[PDB]
Amino acid sequence: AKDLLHPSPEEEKRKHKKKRLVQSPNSYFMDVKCPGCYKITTVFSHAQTVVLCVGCSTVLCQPTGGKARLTEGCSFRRKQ
Amino acid sequence: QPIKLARVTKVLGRTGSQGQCTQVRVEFMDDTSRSIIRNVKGPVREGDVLTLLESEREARRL
Amino acid sequence: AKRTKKVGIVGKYGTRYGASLRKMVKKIEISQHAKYTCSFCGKTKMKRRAVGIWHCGSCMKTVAGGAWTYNTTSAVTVKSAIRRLKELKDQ
Amino acid sequence: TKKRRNNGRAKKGRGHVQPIRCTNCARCVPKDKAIKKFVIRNIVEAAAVRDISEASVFDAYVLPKLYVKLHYCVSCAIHSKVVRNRSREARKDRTPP
Amino acid sequence: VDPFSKKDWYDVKAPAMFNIRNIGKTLVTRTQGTKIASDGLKGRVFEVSLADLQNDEVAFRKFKLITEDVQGKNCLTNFHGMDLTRDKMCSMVKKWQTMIEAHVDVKTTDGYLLRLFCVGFTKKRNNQIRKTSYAQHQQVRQIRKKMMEIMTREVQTNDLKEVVNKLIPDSIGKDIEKACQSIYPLHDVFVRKVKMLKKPKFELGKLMELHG
Amino acid sequence: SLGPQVAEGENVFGVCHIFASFNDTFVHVTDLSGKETICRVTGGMKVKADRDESSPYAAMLAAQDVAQRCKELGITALHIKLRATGGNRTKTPGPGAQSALRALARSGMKIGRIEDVTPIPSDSTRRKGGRRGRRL
Amino acid sequence: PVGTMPEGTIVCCLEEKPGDRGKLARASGNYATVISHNPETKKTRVKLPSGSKKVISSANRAVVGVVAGGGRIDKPILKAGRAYHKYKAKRNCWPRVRGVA
Amino acid sequence: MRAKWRKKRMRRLKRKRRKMRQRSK
RNA sequence: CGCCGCUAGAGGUGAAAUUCUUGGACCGGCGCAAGACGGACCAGAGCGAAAGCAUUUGCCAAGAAUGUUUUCAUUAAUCAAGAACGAAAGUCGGAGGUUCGAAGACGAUCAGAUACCGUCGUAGUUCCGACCAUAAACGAUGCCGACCGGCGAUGCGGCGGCGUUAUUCCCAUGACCCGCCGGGCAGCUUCCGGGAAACCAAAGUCUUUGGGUUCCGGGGGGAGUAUGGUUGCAAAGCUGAAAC
RNA sequence: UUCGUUAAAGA
Ligand SMILES: [Mg+2]
Ligand SMILES: [Mg+2]
Ligand SMILES: [Mg+2]
Ligand SMILES: [Mg+2]
Ligand SMILES: [Mg+2]
Ligand SMILES: [Mg+2]
Ligand SMILES: [Mg+2]
Ligand SMILES: [Mg+2]
Ligand SMILES: [Mg+2]
Ligand SMILES: [Mg+2]
Ligand SMILES: [Mg+2]
Ligand SMILES: [Mg+2]
Ligand SMILES: [Mg+2]
Ligand SMILES: [Mg+2]
Ligand SMILES: [Mg+2]
Ligand SMILES: [Mg+2]
Ligand SMILES: [Mg+2]
Ligand SMILES: [Mg+2]
Ligand SMILES: [Zn+2]
Ligand SMILES: [Zn+2]
Repeated sequence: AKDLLHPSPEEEKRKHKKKRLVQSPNSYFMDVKCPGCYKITTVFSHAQTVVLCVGCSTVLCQPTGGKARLTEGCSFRRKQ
Repeated sequence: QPIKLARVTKVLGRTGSQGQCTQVRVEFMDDTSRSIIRNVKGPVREGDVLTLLESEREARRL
Repeated sequence: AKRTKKVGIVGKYGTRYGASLRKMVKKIEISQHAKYTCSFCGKTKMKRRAVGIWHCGSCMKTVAGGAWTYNTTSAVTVKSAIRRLKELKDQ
Repeated sequence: TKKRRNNGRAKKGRGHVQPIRCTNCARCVPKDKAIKKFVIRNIVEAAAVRDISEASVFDAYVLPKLYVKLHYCVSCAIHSKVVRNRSREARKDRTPP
Repeated sequence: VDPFSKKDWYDVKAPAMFNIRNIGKTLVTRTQGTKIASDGLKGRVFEVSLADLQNDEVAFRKFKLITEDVQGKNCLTNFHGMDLTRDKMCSMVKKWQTMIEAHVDVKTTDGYLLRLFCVGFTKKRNNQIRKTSYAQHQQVRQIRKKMMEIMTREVQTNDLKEVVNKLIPDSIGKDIEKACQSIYPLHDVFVRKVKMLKKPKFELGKLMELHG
Repeated sequence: SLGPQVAEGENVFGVCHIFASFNDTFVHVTDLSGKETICRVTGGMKVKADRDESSPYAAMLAAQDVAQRCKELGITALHIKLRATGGNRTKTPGPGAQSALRALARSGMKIGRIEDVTPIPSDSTRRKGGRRGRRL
Repeated sequence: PVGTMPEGTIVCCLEEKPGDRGKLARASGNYATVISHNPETKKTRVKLPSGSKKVISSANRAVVGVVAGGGRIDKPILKAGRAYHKYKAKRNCWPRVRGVA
Repeated sequence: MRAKWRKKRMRRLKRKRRKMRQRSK
């Protein structure tokens, strides 16, 4: 007799992405503050391609299976 | 071609198709305390001085 | 229409000189009567001259090829070995 | 019926195992089926160790070994006292001490 | 007949700075007729282990010698190769490890060219539960390239003196162990075999330079 | 004859190859080079019977004969190289060498280090037996 | 010349003695294998199409490659007519009558 | 008698009867 | 096979012999040529649709899985006919031939062997081209989808953990430890249930009998046989009775 | 190391 209607949020986080009820995505959108002059660039979390800044022409996110690894540790926020 | 003598220290067990020989790890009197295992048929106790015609062999146990 | 089903080009001979011999001559007759793609002009005008000699129709560049094909597999192996011994440590 | 679940060997994911020759009878058996042990023997019998140590040039500065991949088959190992028969409840066991 | 009463004895002189030069004594038939006494002695070889050349080092890592010439009842030898013993090579081959191999040809400073090998066994770490200890095989290919690359720039510009002075304390194995820990902690990397396959010239002057 | 060395105290070395097989046992004394054979006595040279030439008794008699010839020719120490029929046959040595080492260590012949230089193939070449191999 | 090429160089139309303008390995689809050079006593082994390993000089020349026209004996002559034209082209080597007959 | 060698001897008998048919069509 | 040294035996067996040997076999040291083979590392491990696949490096395309707030929008599952691969053996050409070795010739043991044992050795076993399409081709277990206990591990990704060890140093990858997720080869217990039982997390959700679909069994022999048809150079393969 | 075979029922 498990409470399937009102489960635990820790259980819903530990379950698989599509196997659970709401099928919420594990991805997010992060705001990388580029150290060039001022720019704050929105970027997808599981970035599949390179990200070039339009101001300083530097690589923001490296292409990596899983989620994109970063450069020197610029800050980012979780906006949902 | 030496012929040496040896007194029995311990008795391991009996061996043979008839169960007649006795595997005896005897000792060496004329030298230091070294170890060879000899097949002796007939009755034997601990302390029986044995006539060895060849001190080069070594019998195995099972 | 497909008029012959097994003899192919060898039907010009007929009933003579054995099924196995005709089958073994069939492949090399197709090889000597098929036009080959020229590696120089890019066309398919390799016309068969006498044995050992191949001749492309356009640009008249005569090449010394195999006896029945344009390139022998042994000849390709020899050419690969010659270029390997060429670029192997500069002689 | 099937006597075992493993069907003798350990081929479960693949479909072919290259055979390796036996030692006694020299029969090609797949290596997941043949009795493949690793014997570690001192090259000198334990009663001759003292003799070679007394008659050695060095004062106990060498101790050689002998490592042999012993490779029997199940037809000769039962005859040669390795893989003796067991019970139905005893076939679910591991390596002996 | 008694040919051993007629046979002569030449003692063997090792090349310089192992620690010593005495090796042993060999039999010579005699000098008689066409067969000179220095005929087979130019072609004789030796396969001698350690603990009598390097003053109580490890007993394995044997050495292959070849007698270059003879000089006054003293047959002088020279380096020909380096092997390891069969028991040590067959030991440290565990059923639950990975054995990474390498081999490369290289030319020395002078006209000597040699084919040198390399063996490396993977290591179980301390406080490890997983008994497998394998790799993803891309690290294995990378470390084969790495151990093929390191020996090239050691034995590129180094002749027999420096390569013997490196193969006595196993400085190549310690250098591979130092440059190895970033990829995987591999256990007891050795060279296990090296042989001479190209010899340019006799060069008794270079042999005297090898002496000192 | 005095031999190679005068005023003894330094060991004169020789390589002793022991080729142990299931049907015969070889003991062989060479110098450190590997060419000049000093002494060579097999099992059949000491035992008349063909079935008993693989015996440890045959190995001990051949070893005593070899050790006597080596004491007469004047060598002291032996580096022992043990080998067997290791090409495609059993890589383990026969029963003769286990007592032949004792017979060398008994009558002189100071033993140096012993190595198992056995001819081991790379990758298990074709075996003499066949598909189902030796039977009975 | 064979002293320039490395070992294993597949060549054809080589020379026995240096200066006879090509003698060995001249038929269609045949070659030789150059091996075993020598610094002193300038000689070179060549594997011939017959399988013989002939030691020759190191100054004689050889065209690199195989002779074109390889596989000429792959086709059966398949009738007496093509054999008649072949031997009429070559030479009168064809009164081939059985010696028992 | 094994089923293997029974099938092989019936195969040989089939070959013999086929050669009999080819001999006397 | 070429050299060097010693010497009377060296193979092979339960035992001997067939074989080689004072013309130097066997044995040890050096080198040369040939072809096959990739051990130990190699595991109830991995990949491939199966058959199968294990020395190093480079090139060529292909793919499972995973990470995918990416794209199209039912494109899907199984399959009569048909088609592509398909171990070994065998067949037809070209190259070569080290070991083993169908047949074969001998040497042995037995009443008898032409067999198991030993010596030699042909086709073959090796490579590149064509054919045959069979096996205990086995998980003796069709494919796709869903559900129904647990435990400890393993292979591959992904994620989380001021833990440890690795460069020069905060900044990224490497190796070890704990947990989760997806699909994969598996292991142990169980009264989940099945079945004649062996046993099985599938061989369960089956008289409380129905998710979709394909091929096959109707007592045992005759018999996968004859006659047909069809494919193959051939051996043979596919389909396939009846009388009794 | 060699050592083959003993009809049919009838409890
Ligand atoms: Mg049964
Ligand atoms: Mg299979
Ligand atoms: Mg004729
Ligand atoms: Mg005629
Ligand atoms: Mg007439
Ligand atoms: Mg003779
Ligand atoms: Mg030899
Ligand atoms: Mg095949
Ligand atoms: Mg022909
Ligand atoms: Mg053929
Ligand atoms: Mg036979
Ligand atoms: Mg044979
Ligand atoms: Mg035939
Ligand atoms: Mg079938
Ligand atoms: Mg199916
Ligand atoms: Mg992981
Ligand atoms: Mg990473
Ligand atoms: Mg009878
Ligand atoms: Zn053209
Ligand atoms: Zn066996």
